Amino acid sequence: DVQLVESGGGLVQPGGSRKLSCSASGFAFSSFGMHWVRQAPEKGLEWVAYISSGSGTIYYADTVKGRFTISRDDPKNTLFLQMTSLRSEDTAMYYCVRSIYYYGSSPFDFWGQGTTLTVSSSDIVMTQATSSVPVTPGESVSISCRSSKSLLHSNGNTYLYWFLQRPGQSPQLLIYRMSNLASGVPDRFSGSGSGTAFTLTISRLEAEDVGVYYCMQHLEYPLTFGAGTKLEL
Amino acid sequence: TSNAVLTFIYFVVCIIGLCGNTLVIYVILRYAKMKTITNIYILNLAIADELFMLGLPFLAMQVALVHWPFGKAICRVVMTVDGINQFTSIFCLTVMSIDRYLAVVHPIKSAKWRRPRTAKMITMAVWGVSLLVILPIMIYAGLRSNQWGRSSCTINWPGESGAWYTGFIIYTFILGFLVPLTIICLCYLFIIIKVKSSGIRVGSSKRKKSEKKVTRMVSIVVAVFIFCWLPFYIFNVSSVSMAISPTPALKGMFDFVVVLTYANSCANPILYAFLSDNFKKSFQNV
Amino acid sequence: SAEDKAAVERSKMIDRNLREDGEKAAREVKLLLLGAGESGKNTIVKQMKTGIVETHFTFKDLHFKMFDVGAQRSERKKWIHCFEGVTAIIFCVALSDYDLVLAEDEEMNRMHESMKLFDSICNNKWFTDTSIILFLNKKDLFEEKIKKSPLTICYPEYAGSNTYEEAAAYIQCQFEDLNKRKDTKEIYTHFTCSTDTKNVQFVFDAVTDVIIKNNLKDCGLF
Amino acid sequence: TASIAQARKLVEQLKMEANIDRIKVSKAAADLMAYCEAHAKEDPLLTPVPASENPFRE
Amino acid sequence: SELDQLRQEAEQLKNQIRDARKACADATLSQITNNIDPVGRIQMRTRRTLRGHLAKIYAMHWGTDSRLLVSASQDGKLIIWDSYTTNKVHAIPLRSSWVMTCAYAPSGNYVACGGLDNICSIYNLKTREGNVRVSRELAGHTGYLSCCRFLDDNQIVTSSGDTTCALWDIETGQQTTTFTGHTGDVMSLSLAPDTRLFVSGACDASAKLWDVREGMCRQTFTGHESDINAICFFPNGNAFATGSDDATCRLFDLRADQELMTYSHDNIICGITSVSFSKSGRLLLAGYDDFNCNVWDALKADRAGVLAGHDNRVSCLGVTDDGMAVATGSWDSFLKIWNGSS
Amino acid sequence: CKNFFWKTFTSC
Repeated sequence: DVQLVESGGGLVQPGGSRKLSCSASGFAFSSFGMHWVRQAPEKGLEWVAYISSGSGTIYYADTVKGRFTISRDDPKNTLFLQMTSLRSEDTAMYYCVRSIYYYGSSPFDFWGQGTTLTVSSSDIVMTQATSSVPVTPGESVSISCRSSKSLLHSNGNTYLYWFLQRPGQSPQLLIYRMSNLASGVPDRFSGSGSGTAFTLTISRLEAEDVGVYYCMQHLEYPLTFGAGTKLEL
Repeated sequence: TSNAVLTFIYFVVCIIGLCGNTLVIYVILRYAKMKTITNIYILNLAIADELFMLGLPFLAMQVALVHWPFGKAICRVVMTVDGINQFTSIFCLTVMSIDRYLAVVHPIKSAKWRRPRTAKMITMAVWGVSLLVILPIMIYAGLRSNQWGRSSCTINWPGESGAWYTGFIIYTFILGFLVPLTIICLCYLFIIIKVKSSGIRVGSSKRKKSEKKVTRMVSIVVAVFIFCWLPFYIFNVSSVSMAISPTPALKGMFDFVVVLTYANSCANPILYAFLSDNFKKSFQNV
Repeated sequence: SAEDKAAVERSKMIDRNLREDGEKAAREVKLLLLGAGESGKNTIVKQMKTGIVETHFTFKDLHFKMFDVGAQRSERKKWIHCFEGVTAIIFCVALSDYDLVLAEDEEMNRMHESMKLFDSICNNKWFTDTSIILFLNKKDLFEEKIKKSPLTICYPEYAGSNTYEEAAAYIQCQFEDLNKRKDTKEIYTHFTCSTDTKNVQFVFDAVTDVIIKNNLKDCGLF
Repeated sequence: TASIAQARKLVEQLKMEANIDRIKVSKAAADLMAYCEAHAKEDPLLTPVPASENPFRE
Repeated sequence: SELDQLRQEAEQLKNQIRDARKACADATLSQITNNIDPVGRIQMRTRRTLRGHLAKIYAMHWGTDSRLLVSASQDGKLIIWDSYTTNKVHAIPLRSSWVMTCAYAPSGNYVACGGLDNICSIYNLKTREGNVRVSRELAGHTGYLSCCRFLDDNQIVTSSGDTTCALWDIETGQQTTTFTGHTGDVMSLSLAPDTRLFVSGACDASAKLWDVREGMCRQTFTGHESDINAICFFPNGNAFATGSDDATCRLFDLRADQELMTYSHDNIICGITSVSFSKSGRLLLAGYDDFNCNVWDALKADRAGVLAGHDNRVSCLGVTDDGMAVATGSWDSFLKIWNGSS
Repeated sequence: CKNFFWKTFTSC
């Protein structure tokens, strides 16, 4: 299999410094742009940093800009995140996400297992007004998500992504660019929408379709997630 | 009477100069083989020589009626935009004879040093050193106009400073004439060596009278270079050499030898492109 | 867009590797290896080591790609413009075929069958300016055979003398008269020897001289 | 007798070359010009689409 | 005896077809289209100029999405282009630099290429890793490869210069069918719009209609004086146009078995490297080696256009599946994308 | 009068 496994960190005093390290395996690491996406405990996803393939374009989140820095070494297939001046809002499980951009590709498709970090003691808003849905198998659910700015672009595609974090697991990509199903995703899931309001439709729920369903945009940086929609069984 | 017969030749040099030289600007910018080392250098020796020909009619108005119809900052910039294009039209000429050296004398060891990436670093550095040589003319561009009223375009100096015409004016020999001559006449003297060396001894040919038929096309390149640039240069050193009263031979030929020094930039389109066969089939075919 | 400006900078990482590999390939020397069959075409590639058989023998800081095409039993006029920009053509002719005839239908005596093919390659329109490094292979294996039978079975208008160093002069001139393009390109002629270094040094010496006269013509000096 | 079967197989191909029967040309020639009439205005190289629908805009 | 009267029955059975072609040739397509108006002067402009190839481009093929296109060159690279935004999606380095043909799978997952190494390599474009790798290399031809064309993701038909076509199975890697009727080198293929037939033209100046399922030549079309260099099916699937070194293009009909039109001019004397139709079948595009493509009115046989943007031999050309564009690659290392202007 | 300088025939 493709494998991203990240290590480094776990306990650090506030104001300290830690270096994260995601070590890639089983794919051509030099061709992918890599992200870091963190998740605060019992909270949602938020985007940290990004380096392009070739390391010629770097972005950061406005929360961590100046403190964090992201780097790669392609002869060793390793992704780094050097973190300085570690605040108490930085305690999160940090994921390592691969991402490739050509015509018709699937970005944000493989996520790492996630390392955890515990620190001791304008842009697009994506809103999922539903946070939890009671559901039984056999149901057809239509999970909605709304965006402040229109995500449709002049070149013709709507940059909305969908993700599923099964409990105890890593997020997996379901839908990229609002309508295209990812690789290895069953056909039950279906994405639709127009510009500002989008809906994700599952046809028949199974025992594996339960988790938190996030919506992310990719129209411009920062990449803003929504607060996810839990599906309890 | 005497100034009028050479006021026209300041224009018709610049007429055929600005015509044939921007023909060579057209073909490398439009047609094929823009990504080669011979065409990146003959473009930069054509921009440098077409932006050299524009400063000629500003000296043509001065030749007959001896008064510049400018002088606030126009006579200061025509001694700079024509200043840079003098020392970059004969520095892009001495690096195109280094290119012909490494292509012919060292064909194997210098195949990796002649990419079209190190050409763009050289051609940018060719225009960069050209500012760092003329920089006395960019600073001192004062107008001497006290001889009963006549607007000049000349170069001033701190005070009068007679070392401007002995000093600076031979500073432009040790970087303006001799050093581009002691490279062009030294690179081509090794091409004639390397042509006679390879075709005779190790790769046995019988077409070996081309070794004398490459000299007749390369002794002409250094023949136009002295003939354009040092009747002019022997005249400016002659300022120290007992400067005499002006007369239609002194004031006529001195306006002719600086008219002659722009004829090098009219030969550079025809002696580097129109005598090469890769412009005789790229440009002369259509 | 955000994902179309990452598609653009991937595309100029494509571009700067296309430009980087295509400038490490304009430095190596490409060579066709033609011939007539068993005319020593294997002992030259033995000295330098099912369609094209490309052979790479970097010798003195000069990477040599040599493309053997002798297993292409098709019409040569349909694929030979692929070798149009090639540095030289290494042609092999066995000197020990000046008496034996072609066994197909009692044809010409197997050096005219080579002269069928040297004339077709040298006067070709894609090879109007490509130098030919012509090899005369079995030099010792016909010198004992020229003492038995003279050089009259193939070329009847020979001067005479029935010996080696006029047969090594008449045959060589009998190939270099087929060059009906003499101002554009050159024929280099060699006699293949048992010395393992003198036969690849001739290819290095003769292909340096193709590079000189290409660098003189690309400038204005030719 | 290798060339015997070679000429034998050469006319076994010309068995069904001639055995197929064809419509006349005037029926066929009026068929691929009737195709061009049914698909005339959905051909953008023949009749060009307006530039607001052209995906190749300079 | 027996040596002569089968040779004379091959003379007899070739007399059996010729007057049977003459009896079904009562009028000409020129006379039936003598009333229709011409298409006018077709003006097309170079919208995109795709650059980055460093040697002669030998083949190109569009994807079915009318946006992606693969191009083959002999600098050793296979490049998938985004035709809309002029940027590279993939660049594939090939084992042999002598690539004469390239193909795009109709699904988009695969790209084939072949040439003088006598194999058709298949490339997986959509892998779980981020690269493009060789799925299979189909060896089994004895001459160079002239044309590879996919039927679907598992079946590909190739052409070769060993006078044979072959249908392959990419999973197992071996020829399920061999198509042996040609006597000269086969130079091009064209699949029907239902992929139950194909046509290949060869250097014996003949083109043959083949059945993919049975493996037998249905019809053999003569009429050219030299090597056939390009075959394309008409969009109906009932006709096909050839292009020769004869400086002529000929339109054949399958149901009438013979040649209808002949696309030639007095001043053109050079060969025809490429043939394609437009989406209507109204225009016939043809790439020549006097350095320009010539749009031919396929019904009136009038040169109703010129695409004159190339500095060397126009080597390959294709029209999209919606007919919106036409690319022309050539030996001057550039593909130009052309489009008619409103 | 400086009859000989760079590219001018100044003042005389």
